[PDB]
This record gives sequence, C-alpha cells and structure tokens, in this order.
Amino acid sequence: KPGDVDGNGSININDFALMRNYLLGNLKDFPAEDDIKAGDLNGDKSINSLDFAIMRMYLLGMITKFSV
Amino acid sequence: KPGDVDGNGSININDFALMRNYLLGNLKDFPAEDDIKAGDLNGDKSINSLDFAIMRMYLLGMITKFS
Amino acid sequence: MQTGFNLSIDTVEGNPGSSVVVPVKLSGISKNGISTADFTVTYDATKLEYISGDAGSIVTNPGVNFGINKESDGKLKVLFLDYTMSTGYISTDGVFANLNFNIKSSAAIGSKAEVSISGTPTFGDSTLTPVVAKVTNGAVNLE
Amino acid sequence: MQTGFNLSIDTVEGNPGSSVVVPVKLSGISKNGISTADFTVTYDATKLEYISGDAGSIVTNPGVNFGINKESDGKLKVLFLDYTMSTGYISTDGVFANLNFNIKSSAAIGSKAEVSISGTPTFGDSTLTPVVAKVTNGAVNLE
Ligand SMILES: [Ca+2]
Ligand SMILES: [Ca+2]
Ligand SMILES: [Ca+2]
Ligand SMILES: [Ca+2]
Ligand SMILES: [Ca+2]
Ligand SMILES: [Ca+2]
Repeated sequence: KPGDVDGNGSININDFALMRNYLLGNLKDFPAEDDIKAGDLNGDKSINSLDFAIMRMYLLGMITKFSV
Repeated sequence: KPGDVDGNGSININDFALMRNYLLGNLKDFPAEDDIKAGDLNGDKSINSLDFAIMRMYLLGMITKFS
Repeated sequence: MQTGFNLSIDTVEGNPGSSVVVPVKLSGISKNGISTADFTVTYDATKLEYISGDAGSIVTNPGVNFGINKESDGKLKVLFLDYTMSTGYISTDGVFANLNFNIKSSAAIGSKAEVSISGTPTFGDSTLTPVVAKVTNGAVNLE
Repeated sequence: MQTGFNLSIDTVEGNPGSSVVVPVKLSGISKNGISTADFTVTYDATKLEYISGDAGSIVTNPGVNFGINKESDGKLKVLFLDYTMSTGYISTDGVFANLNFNIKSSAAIGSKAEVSISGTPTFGDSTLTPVVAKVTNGAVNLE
C-alpha cells in the first residue's frame, strides 16, 4: 500500500517516476485514491523529497520496508 | 541531443520518466528547448511510444546510439 | 469479419445508474508481436463516469508494462511497453484493457454512450517497426 | 538557536528586452550535508519569461540528481535527490541553481521582478532528517 502511488498493487520504477513528476509539478495528484497513505513513507503526513528518497532506497534494495 | 527531453545534457531515467508522463497526458511542454528534436528518436517527427521504447533500449544498454 | 490487425472496442449493454465494463481488444496480432502502444480513448462523459482501467489478460507484466490515465473527463490515455524490450511482447489476441465506468442515472434508456479511439493509435512490434491497426469503435447501449 | 543553513535567491540587475541569470544559493550546510530538497520558486511572470534552470556547481551528479520544471507561468518546482542515497549529499556552500529568464520589453525601468521561495522549502540531510532553511528572497531590479 505505502509506496504504491498508482494503486496498481506493485511498488516499482513507475511509482518512482510518478513521485518525481508529482514533485516537479507534472501531476496534480496520484492515481491512488488515498494520496497521503500511498505517498507518505515516513509518517509526517506530507509528500515531499524525503519520501522520494525513501522510495529510492527501497528500489535500490537499501531498505526492505517503510517505517510507515 | 536526441533523448534529452529535460535539456540537461544527459540521457537517463529522468528523461524516461518525463516521457512516460507526457504519453499519459500530463506535461504538455518538455523542459528541452526543442521538444521534437529531444523526443523523436526514430525520425517520424512525432513523440510516441516507439520513442519511449527506443529510449528504454538505450537505458538498458541494448543500443548505443539513436537513428 | 475482422481480419488483419485490429484494435476494437466492444459494444456492451448497460443500465443507467449501474456500472459497466467496456473491453478493448487486439486481434490479428502478427508473429512479430506488440512491444509498445499508445492511444487515446474518448468516451461520452455526459453519460459515463470513468472509474478505472485494468490491464487485459493479454498484457505481459502489467504492474510495470501497462498504464492508463484520465487526462480529462471523456479522454483516456493508454500506454504499454515491454520494459524488457526482449521477453514481453504481446503475441496473443484478446483483451488489452478493461475500462470501468459508472453510468449516470440521467442517461436515457434506448440511447448509446460512445467509447472510441481518437486519432490513429500507435503500435510497435518487437523491433519497434510501426504496426497500423484497423480501428472499430464501441459503445455502451443503455437499456 | 537560529540556524546557519541558508537558502538564498540573489538580487540582480536586469534590462528590459534582455535576459538575466538569477542564482539560488545554499550556505551554512551542516556536516550531514543535503541529500534531498524540494521547493517552489515563484517569479513575476508579468515581467520575466523563464527559459531554463541549470544545476549549480555544488550539486552532485546533477544530470541525475537535479530537476527543475515550470509548472505554470510564474511557478517553478525544484528537486534534488542523491540517487545513491550514500555518497552524493551536497557538502559545499555555493550556487545550487541558476535560473535563466528573458525580461519582457514591456517591463518598466525602476521596477522590480520578485523571485521568491513560495511556502516552506523542504531539505533532508544524509540521515533523511528534515533541516530548516533560513530563506532570503530575491529579485531582478530593472534598469
Ligand atoms: Ca505501483
Ligand atoms: Ca489521488
Ligand atoms: Ca512524508
Ligand atoms: Ca536529460
Ligand atoms: Ca519545451
Ligand atoms: Ca518518433
């Protein structure tokens, strides 16, 4: 659930691309219904570059799960 | 400069991400100064999924240059 | 009958105030397969409310390879790429996408809500050679 | 105590009909460095036309790590991430971004075109802890 910003059941490169595009203003929101639940990977109730970094660590295999 | 849709001098995952977003109907104007020159990798003067696929091949190392 | 490579949208029956699925199909795919696609689907947004779109059963590794987005009410953008550009071309005819709509209660029985391809759809085969589709548009027939 | 970490936008002179660069700087970077950033820059689009934005000299692996986009006329989104999340935090004070603008010929001498941070900018250090920036806003002084 967290990390799956397109709500398609997988967390992958496309969720990273969506997050990057969101932070650059190329998306108004995310396809997932619950944007904060999908995009907030550190629990601060904001979606920002810290969340982007956390997603990167996950896709690099540097972490295994999000600390919700 | 073909492939460099954000116009930053490098061709990488971020150019791929922008093109995905374009093809899904979001950004209308790429940051590059010349969108067709940056985005058209097969010479049809259009940016579409063929260009997206070519860029993927380049980023996978399956091709080394564009046409 | 339909022969050759076709992109077709089904004509389906629907009830105002209920939901409906509209399949989008590929048929006549050559041995060279389909490695990429992008196209626009327009629908009558005065009668149908888009909920979501699901990858059809012919789509390979859909969690990575498939995307669909509502650009504006009445206009969807569909995208497919074999991200491996090797082992994931589509070779099998069948359902490419399932489009899920709520049908407005105001939509009149006996009328139709068009669902159509807008423009010329783009397909590439396994060597990224362009492949031209014959297009057949569809509709939700309201009853 | 007030932080020594600063995000600042220069105040520069510009001539109507000409172009100008507006540097955006970081200073007082703490020992943990900067591994992430995202913020909005607003500029007076009645006077300035955004051309492009370039990563500044302090930015690590800028081709990958840095992005900037015009979301709408007058509003830029800026993004930095150390894509390694290991070896590529920013540690050096200096220019973070260079913003390139054309200045409209209609712009009047003696007036200013504001270039500012909108909202509270987000920075993360190498531990992915938020760090607060002291902001100084800038402008193009037209002469
Ligand atoms: Ca996902
Ligand atoms: Ca949403
Ligand atoms: Ca967060
Ligand atoms: Ca680039
Ligand atoms: Ca452009
Ligand atoms: Ca092309």
